[PDB]
Amino acid sequence: TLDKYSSEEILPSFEPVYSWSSSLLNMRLRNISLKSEHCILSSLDFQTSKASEQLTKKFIYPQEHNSFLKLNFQEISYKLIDGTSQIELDPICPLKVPLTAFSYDSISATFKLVLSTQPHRVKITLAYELELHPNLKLPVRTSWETEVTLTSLVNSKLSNVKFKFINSNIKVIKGEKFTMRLQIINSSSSPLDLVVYYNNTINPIPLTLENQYQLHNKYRKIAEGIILLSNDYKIPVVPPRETYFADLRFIGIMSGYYGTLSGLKVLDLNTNELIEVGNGASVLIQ
Amino acid sequence: KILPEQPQLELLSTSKMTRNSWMMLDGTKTDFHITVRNKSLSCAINHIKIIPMNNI
Repeated sequence: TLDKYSSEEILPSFEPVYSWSSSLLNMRLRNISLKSEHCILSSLDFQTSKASEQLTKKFIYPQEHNSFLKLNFQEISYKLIDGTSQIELDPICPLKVPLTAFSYDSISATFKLVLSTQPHRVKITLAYELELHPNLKLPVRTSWETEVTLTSLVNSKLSNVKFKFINSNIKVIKGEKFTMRLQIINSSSSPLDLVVYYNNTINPIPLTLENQYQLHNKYRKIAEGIILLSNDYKIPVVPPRETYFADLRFIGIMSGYYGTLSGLKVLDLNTNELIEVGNGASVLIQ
Repeated sequence: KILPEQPQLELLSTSKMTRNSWMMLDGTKTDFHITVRNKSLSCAINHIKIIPMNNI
């Protein structure tokens, strides 16, 4: 301290003691949803960029008329991450991980993961090396993180009822009668007397001749393709907060693919609704 | 107090159901499949117990 420092200084002599006065693998994610199976398909795609194209004839092989790279990949890893945790995710079909690649190549790996308001966090790692000269190799471990970001059930307008085919997709030989179990969910206030019917009449057309005849052929195939063996059925009662199965019976006469078949429409005898319940069907008769 | 990381289940879908609704003919016996996944990434479960308990 100041005392401990000034108590051992050297006083000036002859004076008083005191005084007073004074990048070649550009990659992309184009993930897409699939509400049918309830998944999201994330597909990475990495290709040799134009940088490699212009770099081929500069240092790699200037004197050769046409050269090409020897990109060898040792790891194409797709990983799902949340916080500190990470788990590898396998692809749909096999991908030989010690794969070779040359110039102007493009590769994709497709990954299926399950799908509201909880975006995922994914990481892609590409460990590879370009083989220049017979045995000289330079390793690269580029990687980066990102986030996975981007009908059969038919509802009734001006109501709360709900319709769904138990087996919305069925295939059967032509001329064999088949059965479809139409489920009805009713929870609004009260029962109903809805009646289901298939009309085998050609809807009048409203367009060039090509489009006009395409429309007529579509309507004809709809009209006289399938026949409902319980036409003008009376679904007896659907009490509130309860479900019911309408056991519909059909038989096909004209081979084709009746995806989202029209004509089958259910009439509600309370407000004259004409809901197109038949959109939840994918009949395929050979 | 701090506890370790825990998992979670999500209830993807049941096979022959529409938002957990069904009809029974009062005497017929049916069956269906329940699909779940452990959405956690760190650690897994080791003990499941299923105890159905209906309204009655």
